Amino acid sequence: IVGGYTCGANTVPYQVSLNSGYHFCGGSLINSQWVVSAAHCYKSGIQVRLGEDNINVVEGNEQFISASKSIVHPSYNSNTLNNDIMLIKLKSAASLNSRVASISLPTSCASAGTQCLISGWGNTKSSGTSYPDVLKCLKAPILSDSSCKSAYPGQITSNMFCAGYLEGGKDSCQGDSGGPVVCSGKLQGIVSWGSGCAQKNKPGVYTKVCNYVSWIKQTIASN
Ligand SMILES: [Ca+2]
Repeated sequence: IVGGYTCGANTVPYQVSLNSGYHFCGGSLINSQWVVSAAHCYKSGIQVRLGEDNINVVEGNEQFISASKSIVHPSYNSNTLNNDIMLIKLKSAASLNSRVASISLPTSCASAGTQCLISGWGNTKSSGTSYPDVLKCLKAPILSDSSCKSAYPGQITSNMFCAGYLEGGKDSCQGDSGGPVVCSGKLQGIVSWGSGCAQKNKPGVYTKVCNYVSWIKQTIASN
């Protein structure tokens, strides 16, 4: 997260870190057995780490659970990044408490202008690399579809939205992918792609989760 602030220990209790020997992508806990992340975060050998704040220090509230099944969206296109979403089933149910909680899926999509919270352990610099060990948060609005499309002409589908600041300075970045975008208590986006991080007129592009809720509900009930 570039230009964000330290969230504070377990203030984003639905945030998960996907780990394969090291943090590589975020994800969101949607109920005690299921996590959703970005499809481009797919790997076999994923351990889901819940209750994390410093990902390098065992602070006591963590739960580390292996994934037993990953399901990438049936229409994910790695060339366009259209339908960049996947579901991960945990080997055993997470214990839900104050530090570890699920986020609700949306009943409706959000509109341009809605303020959202984006969080992750990704790169904190627009030029250079500095990885934080504690969770960073960013408050950012959903931008209009024409702002989005003008920044990335011919690259935005109806399953994407932009959020951020066209002036730059504040954005998600590498290491944040698959992480949550929550607006009014609902999971509305998944950190997916962008051009560089926090550059002027290059806002972050997010998977629009409200288009996938019946696929999510149906898939988890049958797996
Ligand atoms: Ca930790």
